[PDB]
Amino acid sequence: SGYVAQEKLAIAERYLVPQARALCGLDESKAKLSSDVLTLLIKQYCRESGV
Amino acid sequence: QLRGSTQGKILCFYGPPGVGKTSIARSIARALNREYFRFSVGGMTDVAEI
Ligand SMILES: Nc1ncnc2c1ncn2[C@@H]1O[C@H](COP(=O)(O)OP(=O)(O)O)[C@@H](O)[C@H]1O
Repeated sequence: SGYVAQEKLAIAERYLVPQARALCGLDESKAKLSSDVLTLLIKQYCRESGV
Repeated sequence: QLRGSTQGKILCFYGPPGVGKTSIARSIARALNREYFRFSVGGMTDVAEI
């Protein structure tokens, strides 16, 4: 299937943010990203079944 | 420069033809020190070329 809007939050908090964080090599110590900022993102800038 | 080793990446540019698009590529090449090269793909249909 595609992916639910809320479901994407649980995605990005685990399987997506850390990955890009490992691509740029950062840690939250220098690069924190809360869940609320992520829900705001998907709420505004990206409503697409793909991630 | 921060995360150690070099990585590749893709990009795109767009706008009117003859705007200076191609020129910035070689300018990049002068910036990054890597070899330059270009080639057309317009209108190509057969895949053997790629
Ligand atoms: N910002 C710029 N700096 C230098 N040259 C420019 C710039 N913008 C346009 N040009 C000029 O535009 C012309 C076409 O540039 P180029 O990018 O090589 O061709 P195309 O637009 O087909 O890619 C060149 O003669 C180039 O000098």
